[PDB]
Amino acid sequence: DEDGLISLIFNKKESDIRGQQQQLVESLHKVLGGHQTLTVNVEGVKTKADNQTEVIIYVVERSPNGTSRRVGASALFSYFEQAHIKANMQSLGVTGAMAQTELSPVQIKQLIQNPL
Amino acid sequence: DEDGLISLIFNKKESDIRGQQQQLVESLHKVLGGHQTLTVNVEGVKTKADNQTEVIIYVVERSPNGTSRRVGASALFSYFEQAHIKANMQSLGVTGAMAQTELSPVQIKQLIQNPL
Amino acid sequence: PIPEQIKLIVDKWNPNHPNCAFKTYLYNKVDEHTVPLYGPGPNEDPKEW
Repeated sequence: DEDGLISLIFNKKESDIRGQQQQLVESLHKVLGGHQTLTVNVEGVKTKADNQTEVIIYVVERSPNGTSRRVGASALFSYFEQAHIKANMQSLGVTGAMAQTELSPVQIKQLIQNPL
Repeated sequence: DEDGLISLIFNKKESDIRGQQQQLVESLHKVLGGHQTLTVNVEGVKTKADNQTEVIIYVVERSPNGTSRRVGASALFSYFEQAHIKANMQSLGVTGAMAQTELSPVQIKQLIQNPL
Repeated sequence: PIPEQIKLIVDKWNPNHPNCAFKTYLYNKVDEHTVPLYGPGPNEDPKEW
């Protein structure tokens, strides 16, 4: 979870993603609020189909004391799945998202008991 | 932080503080610039030693639309710790000051990265 | 090797932290969640920290 990796599927061709990567990364930064304490990093880009591309990201957050660390994957996924944020993501061409952290049974039970 | 409370230590006896409270409050108002949009309020006065008294204050600020609210404690402390203002405060007998807000780690990190 | 020892001694007796030789760390207690703050400053080696 500490590695903070979120996989995103885009309904865009790989060449289009790479061709405008600066813009894509900044738009993701804007979705996060645009503060200078958050930085979006691209871990990888992979074609999945003619017009489907997976983009793996993480977000580095800086503390008031200058320390930096990655936003945990579960925390970042939780933000992106919020209805308002998901809608903004869909406007960028995102059609899905996944975190790598395998949740514990108690975490899963909590999510089922409180799906919202 | 919204309660805006700043504790001040004075090198004066409690009887002297209370005896001239009107004057003390107005001098603090002057240190703040003296405008009619700011009002200094005394929350409490407590003896700490023979010639040491703690005076807890807050400042109410009024907006152009007639709305009033307390100046946040961090904001007020930041003003009073500025070198010019601190010197003026020391001339009134202030020998220390404290805010009650427990800063976040990111706030603390920011203060350490930019101590000025 | 004379003007090196001198400079090193001048460096030892100093707050500039070029191997200050008066380097000790004291642990100040701070309740969470303020641990993420602090956050050293000018001449702190992350090694020592």
